[PDB]
Amino acid sequence: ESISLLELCRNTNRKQAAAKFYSFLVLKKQQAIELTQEEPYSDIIATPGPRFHGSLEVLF
Amino acid sequence: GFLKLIEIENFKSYKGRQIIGPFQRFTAIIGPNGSGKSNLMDAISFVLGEKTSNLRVKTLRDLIHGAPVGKPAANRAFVSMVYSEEGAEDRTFARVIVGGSSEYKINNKVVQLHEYSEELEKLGILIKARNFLVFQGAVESIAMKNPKERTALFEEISRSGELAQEYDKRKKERFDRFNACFESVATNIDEIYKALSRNSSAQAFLGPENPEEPYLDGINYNCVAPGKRFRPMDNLSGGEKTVAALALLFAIHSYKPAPFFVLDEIDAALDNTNIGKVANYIKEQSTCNFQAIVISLKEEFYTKAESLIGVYPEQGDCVISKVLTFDLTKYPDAN
Repeated sequence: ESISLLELCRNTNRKQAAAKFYSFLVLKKQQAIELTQEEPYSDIIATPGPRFHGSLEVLF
Repeated sequence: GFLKLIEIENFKSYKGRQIIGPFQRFTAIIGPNGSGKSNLMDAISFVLGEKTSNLRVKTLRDLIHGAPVGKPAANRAFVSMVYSEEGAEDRTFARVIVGGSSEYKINNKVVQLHEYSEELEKLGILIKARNFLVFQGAVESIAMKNPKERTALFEEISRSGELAQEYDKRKKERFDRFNACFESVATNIDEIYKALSRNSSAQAFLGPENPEEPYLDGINYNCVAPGKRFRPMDNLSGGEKTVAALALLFAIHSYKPAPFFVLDEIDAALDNTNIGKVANYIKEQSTCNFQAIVISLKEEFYTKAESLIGVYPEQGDCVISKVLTFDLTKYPDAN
C-alpha cells in the first residue's frame, strides 16, 4: 500500500494542501508511515510504518 | 541577490548529504516540535560565519553529526550556500569543519575568513552585523525599549558608539553616522507602518530628542493606530503595540538591507488580529525588495509562502533530521 501526497491534494486549496503536507511530517514523526521524495518538489509517497499496522487508506 | 539553496553534510541532526531548497522568493520552514528546525537556523548562521559560542555548542567539532555523544558520523561536515545573481554565474560559499577548525571556501577556493566576509559584504550580507537575521523574540525586545535605549541600539548599528571614547575625551564624523542611519530608518518607517496595518489611516513618526545632537538624548516614536488618536508607542496595548514594534524592526533592517531576510519564528508574537496582515506584507515584499525565509509555527502565516520546507525526524542513535519540499502556488487561495 502507498499514498501519493499530490493525489491527496488534487482538489484542495492552499491551506488544506499545506495541512495534508504538515500531516505527513507528523505521521512520519510518529512512525505511522515512511516517506519517500525522489527529488525536490516531486511527489511525496507515504508507505507503511512500524507503529501502525492498518490501512494507509485508513490513516487519511 | 538570491539565496538559491543550501547544501548540508553531517551538520548537527542533518546526517549525510542533504539539499535544502531550492528556495522561492517566499519560503517557510515548518515541522513538528524538535531540534530539526532550529538546527537549520543554526546551519544558516554557521555558513554565514557565526561564532561557535552562538551555535549552542562548546567546540566546533561538536557540530559534526554524532559528535556530542562521541559517535561522529565523519571527520568533516559542511554547510554550503548557493547565491544566484541575474546575468552572473552562481557563487557557492561554504564553511567546512576540518581539523576541528573552520575552512571557508568560495567556489572551491579556500580563503581566510576576512576575505569570506569581504566577498559577502559586496553582496550586501554583513556577517558581523547580521543584517539578514531577525532572531527569536526580536520583536519583543524592540517593543520594550525606552527612548534612551532606542538610541543605544541606533549607535550600535550606525557605528556612532564606536567613536564614543575619543569624542568624550575632547565630532563631525559621529553625526554623519547617526543621521545617515537614522533618517534612513525614519524615512521608511511611516510607509512600513502604513503597510503592516492594512489601512492608510495609520501614521508613525520617528523624532530625536536632541535634533542636532541626537547620539546623546533619546529617540521618540509616536504612532497613529486606526481606531485611536495620536499617542506615543510606549502608550500602546499589546495587539497593536506589536505591529508598531514590527514597523520599527523592519525599518531598521531596510537600512543597509540584505538581499534575503531570515525570520526565526516571527509569527510567535502574533494574534488572529494581525498574523494574516503581517504574512501578506512579507508576501508583497518578497516579490521585489528582498527574499524572505521564515521559520514558522502558525498555519495562518506560512500558507502565504510560495514554498514549504518541512522538517521531519528519522529514528536513529541520534536525532536525525531530513526535509521535504512542497509547492503551494499550484493550489487555489482559500478564504
